[PDB]
Amino acid sequence: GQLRLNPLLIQMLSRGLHEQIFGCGGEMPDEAAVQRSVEHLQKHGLWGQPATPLPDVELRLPRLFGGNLDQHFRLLAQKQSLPYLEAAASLLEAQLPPEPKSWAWAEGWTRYGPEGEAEPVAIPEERALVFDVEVCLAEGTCPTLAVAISPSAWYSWCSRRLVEERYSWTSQLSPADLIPLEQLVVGHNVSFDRAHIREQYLIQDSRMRFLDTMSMHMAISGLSSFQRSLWMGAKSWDWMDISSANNLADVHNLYVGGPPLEKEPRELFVKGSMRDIRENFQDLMQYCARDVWATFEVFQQQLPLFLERCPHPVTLAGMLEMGVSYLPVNQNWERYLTEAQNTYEELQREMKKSLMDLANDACQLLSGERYKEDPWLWDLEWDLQEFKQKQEDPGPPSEEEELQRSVTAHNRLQQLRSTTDLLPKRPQHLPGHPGWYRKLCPRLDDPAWAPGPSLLSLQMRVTPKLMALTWDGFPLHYSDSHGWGYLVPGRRDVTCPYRAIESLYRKHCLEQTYHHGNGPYNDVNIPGCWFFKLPHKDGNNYNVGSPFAKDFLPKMEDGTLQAGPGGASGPRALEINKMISFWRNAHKRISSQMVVWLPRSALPRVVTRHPSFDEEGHYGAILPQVVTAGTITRRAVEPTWLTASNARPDRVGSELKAMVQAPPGYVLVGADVDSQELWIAAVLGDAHFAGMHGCTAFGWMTLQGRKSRGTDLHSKTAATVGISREHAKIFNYGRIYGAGQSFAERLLMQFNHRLTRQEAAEKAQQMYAVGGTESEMFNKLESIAMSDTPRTPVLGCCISRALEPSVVQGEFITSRVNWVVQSSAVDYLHLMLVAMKWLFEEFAIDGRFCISIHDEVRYLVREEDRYRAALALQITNLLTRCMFAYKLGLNDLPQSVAFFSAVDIDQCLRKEVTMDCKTPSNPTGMERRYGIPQGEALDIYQIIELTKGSLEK
Amino acid sequence: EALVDLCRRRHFFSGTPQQLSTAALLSGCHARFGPLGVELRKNLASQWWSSMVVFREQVFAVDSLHQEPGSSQPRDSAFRLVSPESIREILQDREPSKEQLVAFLENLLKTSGKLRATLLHGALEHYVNCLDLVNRKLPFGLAQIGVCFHPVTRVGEKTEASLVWFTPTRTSSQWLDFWLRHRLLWWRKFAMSPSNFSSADCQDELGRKGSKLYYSFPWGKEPIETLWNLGDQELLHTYPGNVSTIQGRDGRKNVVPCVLSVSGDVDLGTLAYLYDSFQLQRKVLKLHPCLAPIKVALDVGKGPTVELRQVCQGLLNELLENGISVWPGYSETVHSSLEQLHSKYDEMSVLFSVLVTETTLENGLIQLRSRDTTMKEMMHISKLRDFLVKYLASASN
Amino acid sequence: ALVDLCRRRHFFSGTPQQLSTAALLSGCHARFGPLGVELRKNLASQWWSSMVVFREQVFAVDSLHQEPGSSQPRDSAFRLVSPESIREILQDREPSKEQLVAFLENLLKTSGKLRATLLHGALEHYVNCLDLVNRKLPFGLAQIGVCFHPVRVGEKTEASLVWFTPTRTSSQWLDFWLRHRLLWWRKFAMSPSNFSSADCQDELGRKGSKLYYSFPWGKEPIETLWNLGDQELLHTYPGNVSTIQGRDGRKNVVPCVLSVSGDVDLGTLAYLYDSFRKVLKLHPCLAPIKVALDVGKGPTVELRQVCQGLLNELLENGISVWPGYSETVHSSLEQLHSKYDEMSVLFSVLVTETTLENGLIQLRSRDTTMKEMMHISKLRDFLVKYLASASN
DNA sequence: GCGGTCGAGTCTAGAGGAGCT
DNA sequence: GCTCCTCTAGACTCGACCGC
Ligand SMILES: Nc1ccn([C@H]2C[C@H](O)[C@@H](COP(=O)(O)OP(=O)(O)OP(=O)(O)O)O2)c(=O)n1
Ligand SMILES: [Ca+2]
Ligand SMILES: [Ca+2]
Repeated sequence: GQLRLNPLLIQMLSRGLHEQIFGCGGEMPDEAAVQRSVEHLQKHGLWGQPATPLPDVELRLPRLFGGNLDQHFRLLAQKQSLPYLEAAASLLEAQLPPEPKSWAWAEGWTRYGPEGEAEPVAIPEERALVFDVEVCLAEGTCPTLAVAISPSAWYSWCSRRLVEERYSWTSQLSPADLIPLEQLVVGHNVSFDRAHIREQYLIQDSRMRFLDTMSMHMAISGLSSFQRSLWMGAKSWDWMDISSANNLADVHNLYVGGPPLEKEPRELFVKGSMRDIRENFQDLMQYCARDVWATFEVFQQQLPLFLERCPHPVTLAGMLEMGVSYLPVNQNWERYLTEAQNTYEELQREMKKSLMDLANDACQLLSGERYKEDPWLWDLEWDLQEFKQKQEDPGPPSEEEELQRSVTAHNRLQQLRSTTDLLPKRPQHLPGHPGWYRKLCPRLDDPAWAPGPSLLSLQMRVTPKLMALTWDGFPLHYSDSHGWGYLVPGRRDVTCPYRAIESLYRKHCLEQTYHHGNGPYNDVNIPGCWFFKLPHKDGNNYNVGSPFAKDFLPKMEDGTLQAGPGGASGPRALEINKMISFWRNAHKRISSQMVVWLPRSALPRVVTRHPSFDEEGHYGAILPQVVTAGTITRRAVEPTWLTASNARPDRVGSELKAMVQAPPGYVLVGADVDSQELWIAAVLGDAHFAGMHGCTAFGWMTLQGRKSRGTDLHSKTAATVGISREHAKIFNYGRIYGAGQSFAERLLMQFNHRLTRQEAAEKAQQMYAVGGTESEMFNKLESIAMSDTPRTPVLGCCISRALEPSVVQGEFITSRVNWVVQSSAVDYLHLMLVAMKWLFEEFAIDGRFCISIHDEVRYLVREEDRYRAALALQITNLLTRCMFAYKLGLNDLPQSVAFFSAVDIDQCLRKEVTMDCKTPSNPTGMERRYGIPQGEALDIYQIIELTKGSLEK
Repeated sequence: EALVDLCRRRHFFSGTPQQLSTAALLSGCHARFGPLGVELRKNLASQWWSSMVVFREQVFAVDSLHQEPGSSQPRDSAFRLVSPESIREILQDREPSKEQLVAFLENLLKTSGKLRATLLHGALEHYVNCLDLVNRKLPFGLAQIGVCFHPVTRVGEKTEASLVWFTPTRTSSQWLDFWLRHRLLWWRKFAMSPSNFSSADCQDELGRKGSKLYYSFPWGKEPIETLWNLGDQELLHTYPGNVSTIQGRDGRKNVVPCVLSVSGDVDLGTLAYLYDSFQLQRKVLKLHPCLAPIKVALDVGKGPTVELRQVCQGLLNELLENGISVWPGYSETVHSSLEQLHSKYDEMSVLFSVLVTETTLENGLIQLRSRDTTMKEMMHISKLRDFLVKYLASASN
Repeated sequence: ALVDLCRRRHFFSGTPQQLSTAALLSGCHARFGPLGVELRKNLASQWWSSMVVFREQVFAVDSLHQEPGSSQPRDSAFRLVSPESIREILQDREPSKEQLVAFLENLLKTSGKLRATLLHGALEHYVNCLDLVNRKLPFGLAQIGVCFHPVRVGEKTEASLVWFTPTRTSSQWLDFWLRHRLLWWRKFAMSPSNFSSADCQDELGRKGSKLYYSFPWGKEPIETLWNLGDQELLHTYPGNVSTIQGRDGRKNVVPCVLSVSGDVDLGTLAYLYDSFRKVLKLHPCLAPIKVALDVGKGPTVELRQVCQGLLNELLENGISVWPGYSETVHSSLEQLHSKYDEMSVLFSVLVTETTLENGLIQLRSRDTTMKEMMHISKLRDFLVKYLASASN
């Protein structure tokens, strides 16, 4: 048969695939290791449990070059990284004449040979270059000038906008309005410079790859967040001499030293305008040349060191493949932006109207001095300034009578007009209204006067009082010595109406000294109440200044920060604030994405000849400015795209990922790894304990747990102590990353404020103590972290020089234990990219890498090759899992993690094909007003049937 | 207290309690508005007219008859117009036969005019005139506010504000979406609770796409406005013959325009706005200042009454000349306490209350009370009109 | 011909067969174009203001177009019959001669009826409005609506005021209303002598007055006044009397009813005839188009932004403006002036290169036919002043 | 001669980033 | 574990024109 098992009864890979990947023969498991694993599982009650076997999979994999799987990947990476490493070595060995004396001014690229002789060229016509792009921010996103160096001669380029004296150009950009350019393009933060290249926006892929000196610096001598903070503050500390920030000046000082670079105080591109840039063209070109030469020196001093710390070519090939991200967009992106902005403005107006209504209704408490009994508006200024001073039906009137009555009424009205002199020349500002209401209303003399309390806003200290916000049934209160907070009634020691607080809390408790929190704070001395501060993220010492901050949205969604009385417009304002938080915090980034629309001529023949194609539509591409190694863990960082945000039914603009739509004739093929980091930790523990999958309790639970049934790690952790899944997921991921007991205690206190510090400490200790489920996995992480040169256990990538124990002694261990897992994940991504590119090139599959968000991989594959692409994704996943097992000493692979659960084939980048992505900005849905049918999610069995079990067409 | 009772007492609704039920109000078979309700509906219609015609390019007024030519449609329920004289003649002049009476009844369904159910047909008949007015250019539109009759037996009357938008099919969808968004914004502009105005897409029996606005009444949602994306079939049916006269210039080409039908219900809209105003505390109707039937209320106390009434009459004449609705509460013979008068003005959605006391004859100061804040501000008479005009202008824009 | 000139300018609509005097006076077809509709709306607004806003104890009334309907034979108003009933009669049980007779009788006996006058509409709201005014007589009810009269059904838009008064003061109020209506009709006419009044007597001997406009074919009644007494109020309210008694000082009395009804369609036709090189000198408060915006000599974008702003300016102020700059056809200046004269445009605005240079816009007055320069900032104030002046 | 609003000055909390323009 | 920055916003404070 095709079924293989394990001494722990875990289904292993099928014979057909096992003989192709791991070969034949194998090795008999050791009796002692199996006995120890059985005893360990029996002690935790994880032995003998039933497990339904999965259907066997048989497939003819492509010829694996070399002996083992490792040699196959090495050959693939060396073949992929040969033409770029050749150009890199040519740059290293290149000799370059000094900078030209006077730069040219004509449009297009200019070649500067010996003695600074100018010569125009359409394109550099060179294999390798070092790039640096300057763009006039005021004018737009179009690049202004660019200076590049070549082993042959210097080059420079200036846009037509800078040279030509033409008037303002069109807003929409075109590939013809970009810098023209196998090829290698090097630079510092080259992701930015990549977006200004003409050939980088074509749907068809050109053989161009980018090496970012910032990513290599982070891979060689990167700095953590705490390390970055310490380095910035200063400029045990022996690591500061070997590390630097991502700035080009700091990198140049660290790697080459010498005269440090000085940033130009003129800042013509950042702050100035086109005229200033034109005036100081020579100085700007000199600064750009200085930056280019510094980048060249940094690359020369980094490339041999990077190749020595990362000898496996798979890492380099993956870093080259992470920098070619291509997000296709269409005319729907502009719609999305306009709808989101309009919805945000409408909801802001509605919230402002609700606040004004609350303020207007609050004034009625003045009558009878009822404001003294209001729990919120008792302490405000309710003074009022006095004003200042310096029969039977008669018949119808006749014409003369009505005329004389009208004229005498007019004259009597006009007589009182002479009393203007008796009025003060400086009129009072709403004396009848109370004191606090006068501030919220503009004066009648103001040219921008609006009716009612038009100056009221969320950020003021009266909005929480007007909304009657309560924290766990306690009205909010602002103390100047302690910021915000809340009052807890029941104490027995204008006067605050503590009886009103007691009545409100009784109502809240019945309808839904006895409280723990930030502290009673008896210094405030509010009669009949105590003053507990609102829990701030920074700590108890800090004081909150606004209960509407972004750190209170989870606290108000839980039903703790609720709007009390005035429920008509009260909770509506809070709901609106919750709805528009994402757009408020990220509208600047989303609306500033550099969108370039391709002409119909540049589009491939497949797109134009498709039934779904529209002649009036515009298809563009957004190139993410992803730093391929933005952290010490070498994971790509991008605030806008590389995030965990997903479309929500109560968030404005949350469907931005759904707007990345494949062009006609192409489809987006994607796949998400199921618990990548958890599986990596589990397999590390298994290889450390007994050399077989499932020997550790953590690995056995990972392989056998299922979210649906309720055996997964997150669900069990949530059920152990009663927390939400997402909170339990955060807890478990932090624990795997290496978070101590203090992190667990603070997370427990933050998620549930009712937990005291002692109870949180006890619960954290119980959870960490579980001789435990993950002990061997951790012992392995500590061993790897504490080694002389901590290297990845798969590709052998060395850790940052700023984290080596030779320069940090016994410090920075929590960083290294997380670095091990995250760098293993990054190596997994690299292997995935290398294998996918090899499969695409070998079997002639038309597609390109789209994006890699977290643990997801997206490919813009032609539609006709969508199933072939899915089969390729399954094969690459199998190969990567087998390589990971092989590098750890395990020549086998469990069947449960061998293949993807679902390889998505969709027209957009939604998280799941079944989701419709309804949001206050797009309430109808993606299919309703855009034309996006639901995609297809296929398992390996479904893919095999539709591909005949082969990759050839 | 129920809102309907408050409206009836303050003359926003009219009728017996049998006519104040939800079904009676929704049917429209009876006059359901008092003078304050009539003024509120007039203000709403004026706002709609301004927004949809005055501030919009190439939208023109059209007038249509209440009667339409008779039709032999299979299931038309529109009521027929029959001359009683002809019936009396037939029945008491020559004593016809049973077949003659059958034929006469058949003729009542073949030549008798029918009351219009929608304003769409009226605008289509004036399509050629508006084409000539705009030199056959596109896109133009026709707007009309009128009474449409709907079967309920009884006949129900509802006031409809209809915009018929002619545009080429290439821009039909974008125009439909823009009109839907504009109508939603217009309905939510005067709403104290804009979240109660909804929108949903609907399809007819013939498969045409369109939207339909809703308002969340306490009993449930009701369709207050409907949008339909009608093809060229309506124009072809209304003009059976040469197509040259139907084609409109879409720039450099002649295209038969695609008809968009935007139909609102201003009676149900006024009911919705009266429900939105009441909170559902001081009983107060928080109607928008652009919709409040009465904006200024005058009063007189602690005489001499002759001089105070003369001054109040002068102020009333000054306010009326500027387009401000004023309620002359000083002329009322029966006097009530200021508390009851303030409650009455608040329940009548009166924006401001002006009290002219005997001290006004000396310095010209008057007591101004606002509905929103219930606060009294001492203001000089010469500055009242300018303040009211500025307040109304700011509340409009 | 005035009729052709109004038809070509969108004041009058309809086929040439519907442009006859009988067709125009019958009201069987929509006789007004968009400019005619705007002029009629302006006239209705003037009537409403002068009779309600500037009047004491006059209130709005909204009434149905259908009446409960009754057997009374003299009635000639068209009836309302459900077609479904007739279809059921003719395509089902197939009744006989007697049953058809009974069905026809039931149509006249119990069915709806189209209104012929707005008098009955206000009488149904008499109690509610009496309670509104605390039963203080006198008070009136005004309404502008369409009434149906047999000629085919003719539609006429009638502005009617029902003035409730004690019996003793009926004649004085009737004479006051007559003189007020005559002054209002003569106010907007360049030839007030064409409007006239003549006493008339009803069939039941009730005294009244009528207002006539001297059309080129003869005199037509544009407004009619009656002294109806308490007959109509008692007819509409049988039974108890204490519920229809107003207050006349200390004593209570059933108020007399005065019917002030005018035809605003015939009034619009009369004013169009009075307004008549072909020039229509409509009253400034009645003119549908007051401001005409024009460009000249280029450039296009800047001048259109100029004229565009001058237009939002005059629309926010409340002044109707004809956007003559957006026209693709580049007609001659004299042709534009003649067309604006025909369309009764109050003032024409010309925007040229000098406007971009200095800011002056040439203003042409229809009445004097003279061209004058004026700054942009002073155009709105001048227009508002001119409109205020005319209105008084 | 003196106090009433008004205009900066400052102090502080939140927010975005720790790159390239 | 937990620095820095530049920034916007809000509110308290105090000197100061100016009108009574
Ligand atoms: N609390 C978490 C959760 C996830 N991740 C990271 C690791 C994953 O590779 C990636 C995607 O994880 P998801 O949360 O999307 O999915 P999980 O892997 O957690 O699986 P599940 O959601 O079923 O628990 O994000 C993390 O750092 N911390
Ligand atoms: Ca750069
Ligand atoms: Ca996943």
